[PDB]
Amino acid sequence: LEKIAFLPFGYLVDQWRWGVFSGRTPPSRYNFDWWYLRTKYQGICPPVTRNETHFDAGAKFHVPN
Amino acid sequence: DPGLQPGNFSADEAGAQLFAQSYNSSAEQVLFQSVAASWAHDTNITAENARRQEEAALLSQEFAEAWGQKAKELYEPIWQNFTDPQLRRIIGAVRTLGSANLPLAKRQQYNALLSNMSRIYSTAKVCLPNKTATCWSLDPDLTNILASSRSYAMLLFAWEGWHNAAGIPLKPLYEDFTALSNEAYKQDGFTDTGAYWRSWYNSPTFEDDLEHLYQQLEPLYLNLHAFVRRALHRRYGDRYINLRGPIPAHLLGDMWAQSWENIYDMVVPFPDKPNLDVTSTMLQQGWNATHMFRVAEEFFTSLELSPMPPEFWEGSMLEKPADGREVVCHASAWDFYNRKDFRIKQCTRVTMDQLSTVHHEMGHIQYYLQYKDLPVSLRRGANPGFHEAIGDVLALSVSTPEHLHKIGLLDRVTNDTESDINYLLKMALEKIAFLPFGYLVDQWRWGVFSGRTPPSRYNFDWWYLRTKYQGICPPVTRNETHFDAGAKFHVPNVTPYIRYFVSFVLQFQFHEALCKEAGYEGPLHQCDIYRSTKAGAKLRKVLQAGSSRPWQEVLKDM
Amino acid sequence: VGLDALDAQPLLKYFQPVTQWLQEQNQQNGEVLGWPEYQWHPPLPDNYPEGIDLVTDEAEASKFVE
Ligand SMILES: *[C@@H]1O[C@H](CO)[C@@H](O[C@@H]2O[C@H](CO)[C@@H](O[C@@H]3O[C@H](CO)[C@@H](O)[C@H](O)[C@@H]3O)[C@H](O)[C@H]2NC(C)=O)[C@H](O)[C@H]1NC(C)=O
Ligand SMILES: *[C@@H]1O[C@H](CO)[C@@H](O[C@@H]2O[C@H](CO)[C@@H](O[C@@H]3O[C@H](CO)[C@@H](O)[C@H](O)[C@@H]3O)[C@H](O)[C@H]2NC(C)=O)[C@H](O)[C@H]1NC(C)=O
Ligand SMILES: *[C@@H]1O[C@H](CO)[C@@H](O[C@@H]2O[C@H](CO)[C@@H](O)[C@H](O)[C@H]2NC(C)=O)[C@H](O)[C@H]1NC(C)=O
Ligand SMILES: *[C@@H]1O[C@H](CO)[C@@H](O[C@@H]2O[C@H](CO)[C@@H](O)[C@H](O)[C@H]2NC(C)=O)[C@H](O)[C@H]1NC(C)=O
Ligand SMILES: *[C@@H]1O[C@H](CO)[C@@H](O[C@@H]2O[C@H](CO)[C@@H](O)[C@H](O)[C@H]2NC(C)=O)[C@H](O)[C@H]1NC(C)=O
Ligand SMILES: *[C@@H]1O[C@H](CO)[C@@H](O[C@@H]2O[C@H](CO)[C@@H](O)[C@H](O)[C@H]2NC(C)=O)[C@H](O)[C@H]1NC(C)=O
Ligand SMILES: *[C@@H]1O[C@H](CO)[C@@H](O)[C@H](O)[C@H]1NC(C)=O
Repeated sequence: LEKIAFLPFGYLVDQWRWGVFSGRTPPSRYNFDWWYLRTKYQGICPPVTRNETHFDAGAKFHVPN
Repeated sequence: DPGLQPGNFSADEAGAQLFAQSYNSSAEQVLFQSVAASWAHDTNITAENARRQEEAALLSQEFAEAWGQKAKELYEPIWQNFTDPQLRRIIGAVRTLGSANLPLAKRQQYNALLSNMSRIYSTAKVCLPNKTATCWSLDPDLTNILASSRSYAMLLFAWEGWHNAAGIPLKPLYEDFTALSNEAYKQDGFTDTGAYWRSWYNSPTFEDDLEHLYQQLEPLYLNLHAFVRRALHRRYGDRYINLRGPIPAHLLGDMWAQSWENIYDMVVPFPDKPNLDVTSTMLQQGWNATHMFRVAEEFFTSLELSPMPPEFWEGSMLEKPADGREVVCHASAWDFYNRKDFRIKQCTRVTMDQLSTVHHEMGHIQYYLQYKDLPVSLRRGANPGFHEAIGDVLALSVSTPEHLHKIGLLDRVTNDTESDINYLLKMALEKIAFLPFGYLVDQWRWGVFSGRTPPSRYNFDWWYLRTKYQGICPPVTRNETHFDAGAKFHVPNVTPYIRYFVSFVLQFQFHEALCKEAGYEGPLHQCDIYRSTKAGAKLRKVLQAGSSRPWQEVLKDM
Repeated sequence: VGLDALDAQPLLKYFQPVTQWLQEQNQQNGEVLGWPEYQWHPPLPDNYPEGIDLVTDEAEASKFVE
């Protein structure tokens, strides 16, 4: 529960960042692609309704820094 | 059959040429019988010509697999090394067995599964809760109900019922079919079936080029989507349509939201002036039900094109079926082949849509006519989208009001900016709203084949792609029990769908190139190619080579 | 290690008994692996924005009742 629970997040975060850098994710599918990856790999659904005003990838420390 | 049994050929270049000539000498007859039995299937005119098609299809399959087995067992280094295009094309075409690489039991299961999927798609019905003696089918009940009824509840009921009925019983069959096809085409040599489908286009960077192409076309679809969403919000209110989010994928046009033509009723830019949709002028001029094909032929002849052989006017029916349970209506033009002749088989009406379709199919016949000198394997025209692009550029040139006025169907040209905007938006509700589709469908199918979409992520990836590219939300909450990709006709019946996207992109490029060549440097709406022999010569020159050279070279030429 | 690229085999061999126990427990409980109904979203709590400071702990409830 410490490590197996982490593996999808490690597979997920840099995949999203690769998509953003490669241009497949314009600055209008940031949250959409992020939460698609979160639901696809980690089985995690957002508690509140998140839309494109939000940037729920900068919450992680490694994205801004 | 001794004719169906390959002879002897060497690894020498003369041996490869002998193989090519023998393939001509056999496949010509084989395709003759196949296409004759194919014509025999006019919605079971005699109910036995259908099984004649089935037997001739088997007859062709056995010959094709025998020739391909011979080529595989004899012509590996020739495929690997030889450099001129025609022989490489012939050898690559004969090398691919397709589904002929599986064992007997597996191949029989594959064919049974294909027929299973096609049948379960065809006889899928929607029944009302009261279980009335009648139940809706996709054609002509469900499509008419979805394209006519402006009731949210009825539209949603029809959409959800059809999607459930045609998708839920189609999941395990599609999973097994994907496994079988992947095995067969991995034995063929490609990494997957999707790689095989992309290999027709001969481009290592096909996916990247397609993504860049769609990124270029994004703002047009964005503006059109916003405009149609505003109109739908005004019509259906605010509770059911969000002015920021997507629009439900039943409130517009067809069942799959590919074309938005039926929305044009409530989204017209300028309704004060009548649109140019007239049929009384055609009847007042006393046109035949067949003289539309003749005026299309004379239009082709004007710019020295399509020397139509007389056998069409004696062996090709261009009319509705007067007698016999022939075809109701389709959009195909089966060729007599023979190395001699072809045929048109369509429906005739009085509307302008029928005339445009007639011009499109005459353009297809023109495409068939030009590459006859090429070998049997070089019959397909380069890029699989070239056929539709060439047959649709002429229709684009024809549907213009200036064409109709200069050919007598219209009294005078209607030179108004409001009319031009009306016609442009009318034609932009099917030639733009479909652009995210096709790309979407084939991206989903590539993902499913390649393994990035396991059988537990069909609907998830499908609806992610639908909301991402097209941008339409499901009105009813779906899940992994449903199979919403199977509601489309082209998913159970295995047929690539990116050809339509590529052809829609290519026809405007051809139109612009011809217009610039024709010497009319103005707006691209009223740009008919009538009475321009140089444009006809250029189109003939491009049309001469069918798959003889890679499509990129032909595009650079044009 | 003796292998060129990465492998999940040592990790799988590492978590073998816990994986077996998890599989048997899931089979016993009658659960479904994975997450169908992917577009499921939990509802907002009743009076969410100003109803956060309410204790809902089972041990606290039992202690208070006793
Ligand atoms: C592909 O296969 C077909 C069928 O075998 C070949 O078509 C045949 O080609 C020959 C010449 O190689 C044609 O004969 C010629 O026809 C006219 C008659 O006016 C004339 O040019 C010559 O006097 C000669 O007789 C023949 O008509 C034609 N069709 C049939 C049914 O046999 C074709 O050549 C093959 N293509 C290649 C590239 O090998
Ligand atoms: C998909 O294709 C398969 C064949 O690969 C179809 O299997 C069919 O299964 C039915 C029963 O489910 C068979 O009907 C037979 O009828 C009599 C009843 O006395 C008897 O011969 C057998 O016990 C059997 O029940 C049928 O023969 C069999 N094959 C075919 C070609 O229909 C399957 O039905 C197809 N899928 C769907 C959804 O229809
Ligand atoms: C196509 O049109 C021609 C006339 O352009 C048809 O000839 C028919 O003959 C009469 C003679 O008076 C003409 O006036 C009519 O217009 C024609 N009758 C029709 C169209 O019913 C010719 O038969 C037509 N070709 C067909 C039907 O294959
Ligand atoms: C339909 O109207 C447009 C204007 O909306 C015409 O545009 C012509 O443009 C050329 C240059 O490209 C000018 O020389 C003409 O004077 C314009 N004509 C006008 C303003 O009447 C367009 O050509 C018209 N179409 C046809 C077939 O005449
Ligand atoms: C996916 O959603 C559908 C639609 O709500 C569910 O299908 C219903 O399931 C319930 C509970 O088993 C049945 O009582 C209904 O008859 C079903 N309705 C239809 C139209 O099929 C389905 O159970 C959901 N699947 C999963 C895995 O959660
Ligand atoms: C939840 O309710 C159950 C009964 O449905 C409680 O079980 C018993 O609760 C009583 C007090 O009501 C205790 O004295 C017993 O010891 C409990 N039984 C057992 C077998 O432990 C249970 O304590 C309640 N739990 C919570 C967390 O509130
Ligand atoms: C040529 O191949 C054929 C295949 O049908 C075979 O029957 C024949 O014996 C072979 N001839 C020679 C000389 O190898």
